[PDB]
Amino acid sequence: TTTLAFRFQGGIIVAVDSRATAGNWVASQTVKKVIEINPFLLGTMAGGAADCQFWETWLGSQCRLHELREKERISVAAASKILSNLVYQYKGAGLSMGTMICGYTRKEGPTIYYVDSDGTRLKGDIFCVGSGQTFAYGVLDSNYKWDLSVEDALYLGKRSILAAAHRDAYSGGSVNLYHVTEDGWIYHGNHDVGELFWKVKEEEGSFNNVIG
Amino acid sequence: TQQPIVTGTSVISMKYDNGVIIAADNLGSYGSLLRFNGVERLIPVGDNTVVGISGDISDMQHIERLLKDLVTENAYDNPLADAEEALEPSYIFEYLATVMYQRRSKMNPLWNAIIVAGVQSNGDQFLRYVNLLGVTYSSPTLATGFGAHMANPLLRKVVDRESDIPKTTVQVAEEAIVNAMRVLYYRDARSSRNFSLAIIDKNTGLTFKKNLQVENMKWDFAKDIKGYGTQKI
Amino acid sequence: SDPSSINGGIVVAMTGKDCVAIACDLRLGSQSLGVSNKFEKIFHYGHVFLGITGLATDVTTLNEMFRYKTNLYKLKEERAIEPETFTQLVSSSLYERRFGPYFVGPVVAGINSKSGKPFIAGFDLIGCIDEAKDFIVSGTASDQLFGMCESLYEPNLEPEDLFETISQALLNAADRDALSGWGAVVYIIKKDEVVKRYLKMRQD
Amino acid sequence: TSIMAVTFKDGVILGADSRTTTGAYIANRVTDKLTRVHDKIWCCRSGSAADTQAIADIVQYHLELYTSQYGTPSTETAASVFKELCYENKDNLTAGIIVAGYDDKNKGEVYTIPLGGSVHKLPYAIAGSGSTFIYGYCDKNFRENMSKEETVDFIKHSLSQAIKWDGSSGGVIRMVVLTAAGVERLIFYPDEYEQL
Amino acid sequence: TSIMAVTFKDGVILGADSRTTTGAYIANRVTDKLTRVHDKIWCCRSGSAADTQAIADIVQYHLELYTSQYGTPSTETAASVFKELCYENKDNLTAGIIVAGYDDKNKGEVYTIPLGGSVHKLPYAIAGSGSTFIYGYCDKNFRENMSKEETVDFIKHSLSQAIKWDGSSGGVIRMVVLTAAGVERLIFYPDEYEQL
Amino acid sequence: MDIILGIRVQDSVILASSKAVTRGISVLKDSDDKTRQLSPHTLMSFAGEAGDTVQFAEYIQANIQLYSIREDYELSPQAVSSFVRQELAKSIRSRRPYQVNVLIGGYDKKKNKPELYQIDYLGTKVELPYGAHGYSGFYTFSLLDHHYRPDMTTEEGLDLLKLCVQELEKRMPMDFKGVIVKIVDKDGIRQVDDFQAQ
Amino acid sequence: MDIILGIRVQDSVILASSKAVTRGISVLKDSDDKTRQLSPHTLMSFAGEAGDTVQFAEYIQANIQLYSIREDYELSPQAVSSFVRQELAKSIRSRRPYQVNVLIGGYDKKKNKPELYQIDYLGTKVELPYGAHGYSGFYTFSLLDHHYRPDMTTEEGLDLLKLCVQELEKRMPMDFKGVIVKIVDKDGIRQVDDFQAQ
Amino acid sequence: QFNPYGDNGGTILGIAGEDFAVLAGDTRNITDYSINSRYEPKVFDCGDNIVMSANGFAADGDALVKRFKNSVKWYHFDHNDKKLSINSAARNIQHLLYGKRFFPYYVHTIIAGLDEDGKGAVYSFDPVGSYEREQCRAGGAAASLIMPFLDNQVNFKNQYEPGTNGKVKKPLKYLSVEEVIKLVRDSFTSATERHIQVGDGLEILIVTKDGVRKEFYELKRD
Amino acid sequence: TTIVGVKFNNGVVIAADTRSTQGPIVADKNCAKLHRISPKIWCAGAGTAADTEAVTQLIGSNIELHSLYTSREPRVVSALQMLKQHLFKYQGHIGAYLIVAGVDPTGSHLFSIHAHGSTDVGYYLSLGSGSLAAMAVLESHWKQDLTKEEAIKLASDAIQAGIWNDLGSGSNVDVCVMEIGKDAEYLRNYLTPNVREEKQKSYKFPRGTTAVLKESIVNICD
Ligand SMILES: *C(=O)[C@]1([C@@H](O)[C@@H]2C=CCCC2)NC(=O)[C@H](CCF)[C@]1(C)O
Ligand SMILES: *C(=O)[C@]1([C@@H](O)[C@@H]2C=CCCC2)NC(=O)[C@H](CCF)[C@]1(C)O
Ligand SMILES: *C(=O)[C@]1([C@@H](O)[C@@H]2C=CCCC2)NC(=O)[C@H](CCF)[C@]1(C)O
Ligand SMILES: *C(=O)[C@]1([C@@H](O)[C@@H]2C=CCCC2)NC(=O)[C@H](CCF)[C@]1(C)O
Repeated sequence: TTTLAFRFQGGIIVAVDSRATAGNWVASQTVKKVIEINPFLLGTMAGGAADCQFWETWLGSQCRLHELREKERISVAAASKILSNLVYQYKGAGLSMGTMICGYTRKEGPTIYYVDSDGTRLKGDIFCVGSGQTFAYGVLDSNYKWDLSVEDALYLGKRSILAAAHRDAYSGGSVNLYHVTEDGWIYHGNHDVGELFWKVKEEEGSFNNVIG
Repeated sequence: TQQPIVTGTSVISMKYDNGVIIAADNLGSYGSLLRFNGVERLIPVGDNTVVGISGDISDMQHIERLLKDLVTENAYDNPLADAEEALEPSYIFEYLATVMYQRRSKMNPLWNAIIVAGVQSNGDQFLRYVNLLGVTYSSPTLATGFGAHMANPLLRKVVDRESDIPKTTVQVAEEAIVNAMRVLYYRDARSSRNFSLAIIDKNTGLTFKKNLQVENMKWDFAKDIKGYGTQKI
Repeated sequence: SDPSSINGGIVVAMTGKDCVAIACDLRLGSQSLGVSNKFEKIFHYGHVFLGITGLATDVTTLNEMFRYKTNLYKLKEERAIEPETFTQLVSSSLYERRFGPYFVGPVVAGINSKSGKPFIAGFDLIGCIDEAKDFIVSGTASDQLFGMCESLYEPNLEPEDLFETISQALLNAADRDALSGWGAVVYIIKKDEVVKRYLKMRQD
Repeated sequence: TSIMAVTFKDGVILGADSRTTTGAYIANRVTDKLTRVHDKIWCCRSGSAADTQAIADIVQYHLELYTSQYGTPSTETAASVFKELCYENKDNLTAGIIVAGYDDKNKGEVYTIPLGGSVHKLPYAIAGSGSTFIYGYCDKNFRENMSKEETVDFIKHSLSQAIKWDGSSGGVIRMVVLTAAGVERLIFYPDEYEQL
Repeated sequence: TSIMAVTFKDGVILGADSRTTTGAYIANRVTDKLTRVHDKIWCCRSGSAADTQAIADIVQYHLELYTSQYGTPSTETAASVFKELCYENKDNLTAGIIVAGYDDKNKGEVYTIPLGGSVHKLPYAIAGSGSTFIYGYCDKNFRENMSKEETVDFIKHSLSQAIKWDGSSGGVIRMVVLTAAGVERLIFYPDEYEQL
Repeated sequence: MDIILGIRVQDSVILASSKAVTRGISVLKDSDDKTRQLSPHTLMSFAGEAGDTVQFAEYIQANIQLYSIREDYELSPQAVSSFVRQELAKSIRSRRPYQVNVLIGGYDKKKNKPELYQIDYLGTKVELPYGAHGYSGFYTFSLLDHHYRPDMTTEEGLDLLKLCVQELEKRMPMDFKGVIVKIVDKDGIRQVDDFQAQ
Repeated sequence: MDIILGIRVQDSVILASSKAVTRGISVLKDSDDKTRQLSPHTLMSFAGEAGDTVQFAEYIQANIQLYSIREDYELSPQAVSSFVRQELAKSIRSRRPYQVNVLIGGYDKKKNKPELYQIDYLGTKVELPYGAHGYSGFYTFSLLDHHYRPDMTTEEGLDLLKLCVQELEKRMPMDFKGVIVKIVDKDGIRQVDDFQAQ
Repeated sequence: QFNPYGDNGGTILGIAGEDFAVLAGDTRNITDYSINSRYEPKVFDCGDNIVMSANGFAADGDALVKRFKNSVKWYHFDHNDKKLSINSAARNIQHLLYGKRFFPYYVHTIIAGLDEDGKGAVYSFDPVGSYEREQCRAGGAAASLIMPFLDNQVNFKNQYEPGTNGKVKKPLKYLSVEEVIKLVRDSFTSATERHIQVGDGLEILIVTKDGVRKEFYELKRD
Repeated sequence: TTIVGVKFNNGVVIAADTRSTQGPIVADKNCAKLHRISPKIWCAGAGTAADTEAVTQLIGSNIELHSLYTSREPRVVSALQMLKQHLFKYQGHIGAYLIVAGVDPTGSHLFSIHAHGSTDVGYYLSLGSGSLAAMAVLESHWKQDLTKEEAIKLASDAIQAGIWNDLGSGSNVDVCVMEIGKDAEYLRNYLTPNVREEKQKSYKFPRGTTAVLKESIVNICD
């Protein structure tokens, strides 16, 4: 698994791979690793599929309930702490989750919180979670600029996942893109890594060590 | 979680054209000690069902009590307890299956393997198995423990699939079962020569036979076997 | 821990009309880390082909061993070794290490130069021989390969047809295995000639 | 397993069940646990079938070479060879062996060699898992200098009880009679000994 | 431990050795393993001394309350109370108990309750580590409807054998006779039973 | 583990190796050179078990220098890597295996081309454009996969390595105290004494 | 573990805490502030188990702010440290103990003196001139034992800490990504935004 | 020590067609190297045009199916006989499974039916409730033998247009129920050849706007 | 695995199934478990395949050499003694479980050997996971003084009991008859009751379907 999220001038980019494996068995090449909490909030899933899917969907329900109660959009800080505190109640039971809670509110602006099953909750600008994380970090760390264009930012995120999909045996299948704006997130497609790799290799000139 | 102490071995059964047959020896083992010999492991319930039990004997006795209570209870405020509202073999099984799975789910199982044999009110044959794990299944022939390995192959040579049921008579069927009981006495080190057998026929009803014995055994050829290879005398 | 799941890789051999094919992926990894996309698992001594899956260090060692043995064989016999004979050599060489085996899954493919008969065989890590008439699979995606072969395969396929079959079996099996892929090569073998083709596949 | 050896007036008789198991499965129901190591020196085997066979085969070999050089070996000498093998290799063997032989000067003799490799000369001996159940019975019913018929009866009744309570014992009861008259093989079937 | 209960013509007799160990040490050599739960319903205890004492004490309590409300309990009812306690608490108990009582309508009765908590009604029963050695002997020498003298002899001979082979059994042999005539306590010393 | 990186450019091979030597709770040295010259045009870097590491390196060094004297010739990089792979392949099945991973960077004066070989303690050998041992590859391969070009100059290679080391210094939990860099080409082996800020 | 240092000088208490947050193989953050203000003149630093760390700190923060509102008064540093010690002493014998170590630095406005308290997850509390949790003390205590003086100025304290951090950066195997420093005195709590090169 | 789990073997297959869907499974039930039954249905019609199978540990599989059927029953009771849509059933099953997150139903479950647009649908679940809507999914023992095949023959993976130099992918024309049934049967006969736990019989349940229909085929019995 | 031996009036017959497995996967659907030690001494093997084969060939080699040295026909008891002493020495590490039979100058013989080195003699025997299904048949139909034809039938049925009821056994039945005065007759695939039905579809791909990157001729001639 490789998932990433980063903050920039245009909001937030969220990119994930779509592979599921149990040992050496590729269970699927088309899994969703992004949960649309609600029209304004996205969550990434790394670790346990069931744990992330279940609690991130439940988070959505808590967020909605908050908005009905307070007649106001929930903050990313508050949304992420609901998940964090829930997960913390289960500490030691065996939950397995590495996640990013992403939103863009008027009050906070673009915000990303890393939340895991250890009970860790970190606010940050860039995060990568999964067995492919180190690969994505290399690409992200050397090309990231706060002043990136929504177009370039989207490409950077897609490229970083591609890097990981290539080197990490547990990452691959396709890439799913998202752009988070204050008015909500925008889906930016599903890109099969198979086709994406060759295209990027040619157009970019990278992956020279691979015969094409 | 526990561990079986006094145990009963195989329970074999099969269905023929008009009913089902089920048998089980009368032994209650204690490890390698063949401790008790007057143990009845076939439990008749009413006159259309027989429950054969293998595994822990203390748990079997417990199941016995559960079964007697079912009968008592079913009779309560039931003017049709001996007619339209009498216990069906399928009700008895569903009940036991429920208990077995609940007990394994609480990590405190009834250490048994059970076969419920009987005839439904509409005449249909009923044969289904349930064990300590709550696992259940049906087949023209059913056997637990050792009998699963040695009896099923023999009984299946008679009824290999559904269509063979209507072609099988009580005589043929009872013969198979009796032969299987003898085989088990030859190769199962926890078996007994004495056993009980029960027939549940949609016409003749429930026939329960006690004190049967394995007969017609071949041992003479043993005199011809000496040494373990090169020895001549 | 499991020596046969450290580096990854697969190999598959098939028989066809007066021909045989043997194929393999090109991956060499370190658990989840891909390391090389040019690690071929097919070798040949004269007209006999040997594919080896499993622990890479042993794949390399075994190849060097059999090159060494078939070279001496040729110098004494004054003829190149045949598929049938080589299979016996592979078998006894593996059993010789019965209690400290090479962690590999060899596969032999070739045509007997005198009878023209197509030949393929598989081995377990201690030499047990499997002489199949249809196909032989080996590697971290051998289950997937069995599924692919048992369906896609049919007798007496012509070289050009067997090529498509062997390739589709290899490729689709590899894409369901995290430790296989990163390229693939297929060998089409006939009495007179042998063609080697590199396939295009996903690189993730 | 249930095996025993009993000395009597005219010599000695060896007896045993015929069951070999692998768990609760009866791998062989007509096993011959009475093995010849010399014309009038036999043994009863219990424990590992592989180990006792290997031991016996070696003893037979040793006594054959002994005979070629120094004539017929004494039963005591045979028990010493078994002992040597069982004691010196105690860490890797699981063998409970009873040695019984007929000598003209010594008549019948019985030596039991249990797990550790120790040797014990006795009027009679029982061994095997089934023997635990007949210690009381045998201790009450054994008498020295019994007749052939009496001894065959003692052994038949004892083993039938061992076979009755022990699931590791069963099949037929085999006996070997060793006297000056020679070697006699006896066998008793279930139908007979079960109703004793 | 070696304990047994035997029904006969006039009722039933319970018997037992008097040894309690803690390893190879004899903690008590004059133990009384025959315990009264009611006037004519007693039990033989084996396994844990602490567990069997606690079980018995509770059974006695239950039968005392039973008596106050519904009169004298049947031996079957006493065995049911033991059973309930032993089965429902099988995970935390180590108790091998034999229940024996005298009824006027039923005469003598014996129920054995082994480790699992199962119940078994028998003409007679043996239990305890020492019992393994007398399965054969008892099976051969038991007869139904024996006389008081014969039964006392059967039990005395059986237990003397159990005591002989089992290091966990020893001391004196105690017996309790239950008949319409009442309750009788018997004791036999080593010097007597050892030379049987 | 330590940092062991290798990059083969157009006319040379560059090896970067961490300088720290840590033992438990303390960093004992910060100028350690985890390399041995096997021959004028062949360099070997290494990482692994505390004592095995140098003992193995020097043992190989001794054997190659002995071959050089006996034959008055310099074995090709490919030949040297095969010798090393076989030593490690014997070692893995011996009583106590050498727990050492290596990178062999050499300039083949006959072919006039640089060569990089990666071999682990099991005797697993592979020839690559760039390689690493340990966790190093996890942080740097995505960068190399991207910027690598077969016609790179030594200078471009050094810049690409610098980028890798910077990623390593940002994301890796351990302080490996920088790296020592060495270049191997047609003129031999030389050390870039200025990488502490290149 | 992380770096948690404390030094009590003449009129203030200074707390230095590492900025790195590492999870396995990657350093996830390098600007983490391992501190919580409990009251205007009381600061608490902390290190330990991943989630327990912050959950505990904030729980204490909540309780002290609640006390402040209810009583419209600020508990003395000694009182706050006693409350914290008792919470940890209960926790150690609970189902799942808080694995958190802390330093409480506060300025007692009544006594007009700074105070430093060190308390581990077992509820072991001690008052010191300077302290630390984890391995930090092993490298820095010899320096503090030497240069420490009760009349030191805040400025001298910062210089002594700087020396400690430099020793930590030289001998410690992990890259803790520098420290964030905070001063607590009669005027409250303030952060030294300039220690990246002071 | 007591092990609350067992493995009854078996393999199941779910394929969604444009306006239909199938859920197949062999009828062999096993324990170790013994056959418990050559015919023990494993795919069930749960009402509301939904078929389901929970393969793996049979006791857990039965409990789940039974629990879900009872769930459909109460759905009707509590929501004026409203029909339970395939997507709602899926979410429901997720909760049933996640409810035992710390003592899981040791099964791989799959349901098939038609979505609210009449299109064929399949949902496959994790033993603990993770789920995804998919085109086709094999579950159980031979799953690893079947999926590769399906990727190739259903989604035409790795297949290109002859002569295009692998530059043009083979067009994804979609299959009919007849063509799908063939792939299912070939999948199982192939699985039956290489997996000792697959065999005896193949029972398929077909879902269309007209309801649920069943087909049965024998499989090798060795 | 199911292997059996059955003595008849003038000889002995052995049979075996042809399934070979790696875990739950069938690695070989038609392996041969019948090995020749010498022309008239054949062996049926169960357990670790490489071991049954290797041990059978080793002793067979030494038996041939012994035959040449003594100018006599090999005796079954010799193969048995050599096999058991070899297996005993390896304390069960050579997983060979064999049924050795044959005719020699002293008559016809039937024995079994277990991995640890213990041997047994009988008129009928069987080893392997299918052992119990087979033995049930043998304990039910065996009788003394069987004809060559009856023996072949009994042995053959015993193997089938395994193919059908044991998941560890399957495919075909191999037989070998060794009669006192004739040549031993090896009947490879005496029974083939598990032929795969014709597939539902042909998966032959249109040429060009696979994408190719590079192509080249391989040099075999030196
Ligand atoms: C990635 O984290 C993994 C994915 O399978 C799951 C599946 C769906 C969404 C959450 C992430 N998780 C894993 O356990 C697996 C192997 C890790 F070694 C994965 C492919 O990396
Ligand atoms: C008896 O000791 C046992 C026999 O199988 C062997 C077989 C042949 C002669 C020597 C004795 N040995 C056993 O291990 C077995 C089970 C014991 F629990 C046996 C039946 O008792
Ligand atoms: C007999 O069972 C034992 C007796 O000590 C107790 C004591 C009093 C009455 C109940 C039985 N129980 C033992 O544990 C002990 C050692 C067994 F190895 C005993 C002597 O056999
Ligand atoms: C039978 O014994 C087994 C066979 O695979 C081998 C193969 C060829 C001839 C020798 C026997 N052995 C096994 O280990 C395997 C599974 C056992 F559970 C087998 C099918 O039963």
